[PDB]
Amino acid sequence: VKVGLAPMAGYTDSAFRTLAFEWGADFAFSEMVSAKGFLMNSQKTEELLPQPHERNVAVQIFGSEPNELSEAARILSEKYKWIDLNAGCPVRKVVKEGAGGALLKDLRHFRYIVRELRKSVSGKFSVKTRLGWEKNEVEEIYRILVEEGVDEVFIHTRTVVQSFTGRAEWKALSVLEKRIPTFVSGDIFTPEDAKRALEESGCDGLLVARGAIGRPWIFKQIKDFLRSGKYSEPSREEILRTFERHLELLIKTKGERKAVVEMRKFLAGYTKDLKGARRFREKVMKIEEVQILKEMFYNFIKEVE
Ligand SMILES: Cc1cc2nc3c(=O)[nH]c(=O)nc-3n(C[C@H](O)[C@H](O)[C@H](O)COP(=O)(O)O)c2cc1C
Repeated sequence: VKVGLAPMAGYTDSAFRTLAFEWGADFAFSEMVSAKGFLMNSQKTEELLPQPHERNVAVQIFGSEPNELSEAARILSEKYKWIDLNAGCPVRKVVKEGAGGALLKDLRHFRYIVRELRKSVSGKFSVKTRLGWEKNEVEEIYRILVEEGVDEVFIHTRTVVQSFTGRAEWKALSVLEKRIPTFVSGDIFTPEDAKRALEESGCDGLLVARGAIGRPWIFKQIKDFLRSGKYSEPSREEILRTFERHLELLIKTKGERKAVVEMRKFLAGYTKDLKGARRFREKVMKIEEVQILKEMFYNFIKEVE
C-alpha cells in the first residue's frame, strides 16, 4: 500500500512536501501549475515547480486546451519524469476557464486531451480526477484513462458539482478492475479512514490532503495502523520540533517574510486540541517577524507542557 501527499494549492510547496517525506509519505505533487502560465514564463508558475532533483514528486498541470497542456507537458518532460493532469478541481475560477473538473463535462473532449497529453509526456503520466462532472461516470472515465495509456490514476471520490459537500464515496471505485495503479482520495483524516477507504475502494494506495495540514505524522500513523492495528499521537515536544523544522524549511525556500505568511495556514492543525490554542492563534496571526513567531510557538508548547 502506498500513501502520498495530495497536491494542495497554497499548502503543498517544497517545504511541506519535504516535511511529509520526513514522516513517511511515499510521494507528493506540486501545487497545480497553469499550463498557459508556464508557457508564458510567469513568475508565479516558475515558483511552483519542484526542483528536478526532488524525487517522487509529480508536476501537476492544469488547463482547458489540449495544445497548451501538450506543449507544457513536452517542455516539462525535458526535466521532469512524472507529469500529472488535474481533471478534478471544482474551484470556480478553474472550472469557469474549462479546466480542472470541467474537463469531465465532455468525455469525448476529455479523451482527446488525454490522448494528446499521452503523446507529450515522455515519462510517467498520471491523472487526478473525480467520479464525474455531475453524476458518477467513473467507469467511463477510468476506461478512457486505461485505454489512452495513462500510467496511474488518483480519484477523489466525489463528483465535481459536489465540491466538498456530501461524502467521499469510497465504494464507488470497487467496481473498477484496477488495471493500472489506482489511488483513492477524499475525507481521509485518520488512519481508520485510510483503512476503510482502501477496503471499500479496493485501491492500491491513497492520498492524504486536508488530514495532513499541520499533521505530517499522519503518514507514519497510517502505515503503523495498516501494519499493526495501532498508532500513537505525537508528544507535545514532537509537535514543537515538527513546527520548527517546517518553519526552517519555509525560511530556506521562501525567505523570512513569506515563511511567516505561509505558516499561518498550518497553525490550526499543529495546535489542534491543545489547551488554549484558539487564544494563541488569535495572538500570533498578525505577527510578522519569523523570530517572534518561533518564540511564541515555543512558549505556547512548553507551557502546555
Ligand atoms: C486547499 C486545497 C487545495 C487543493 N488544490 C489542489 C490541487 O492543486 N490539485 C489537485 O489535484 N487537488 C487539489 N486539492 C484536492 C486535494 O488534493 C484532495 O483530493 C481533496 O482535498 C480531497 O481529499 P480530502 O477530503 O482527504 O481532503 C485541494 C484541496 C485543498 C483543501
